[PDB]
Amino acid sequence: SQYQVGPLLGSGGFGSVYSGIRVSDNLPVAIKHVEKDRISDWGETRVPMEVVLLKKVSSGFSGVIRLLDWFERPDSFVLILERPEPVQDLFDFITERGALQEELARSFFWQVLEAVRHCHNCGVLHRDIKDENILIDLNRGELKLIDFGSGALLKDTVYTDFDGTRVYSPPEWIRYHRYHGRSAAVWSLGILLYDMVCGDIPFEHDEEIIRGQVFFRQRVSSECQHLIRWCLALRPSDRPTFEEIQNHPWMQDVLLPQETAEIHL
Ligand SMILES: O=c1c(O)c(-c2ccc(O)c(O)c2)oc2cc(O)cc(O)c12
Repeated sequence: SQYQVGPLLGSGGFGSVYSGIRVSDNLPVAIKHVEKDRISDWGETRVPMEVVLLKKVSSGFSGVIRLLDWFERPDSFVLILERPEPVQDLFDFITERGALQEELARSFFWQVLEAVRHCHNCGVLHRDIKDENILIDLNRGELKLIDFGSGALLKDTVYTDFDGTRVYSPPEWIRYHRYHGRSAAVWSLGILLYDMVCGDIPFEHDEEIIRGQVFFRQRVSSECQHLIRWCLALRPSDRPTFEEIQNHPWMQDVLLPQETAEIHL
């Protein structure tokens, strides 16, 4: 009654997400439904961890989707979220346009880095960083992180649980069912960057992940290749920090989001 429901944006392991409008001020929103029995992790009154995590990051402005409100139903939780318009997720974007120019990929990747740092600084680990979980505000050139349904509170001890996307998961998970948050995040960022500049992910099978050998199907600069291979180092301790990523030569002279939209969008 407080929101006007529109068409279904998408569904999957995360639940069902509808387009909507806040009747109060015609604010475009996204309405996400999550069935309770399909929830594995809870936090605190007890709610999905997703709600806990979103609240920890929804303060201030950032490249993270904002949680505006939420409700509890008998068999589900309903999430009212920010909705950019016009919008397109990075997966569909790369699908339509193919591999992105490095200038565009630099801008996008930088914004993802800023958003991930924001989460970590707020005590939140996303655990499912990938193209499908990134929205593009096509007019402003701003990227937003979505779907914290597989995330966790950030800790410095080892994780033994994972329900993110396998082809983005690090070799230490595939092999030992153990990983640490930051180093595992950096791996997925390596997969993401490759996806941006090559138009597809580098590894499909478990053994390809374990081997960690990167082949470039597209013309990619030596500096970008180096950063990717660095992020995808087999030993977690050999992976760069976020600081080392953003101070990498390939990450210099990033375009502002608005410049990015004007030139590329
Ligand atoms: O605006 C959108 C939105 O906020 C989300 C979203 C947010 C948080 C979640 O936890 C989640 O699973 C999805 O999905 C979308 C999917 C689309 O195709 C288009 C959109 O505009 C949105």
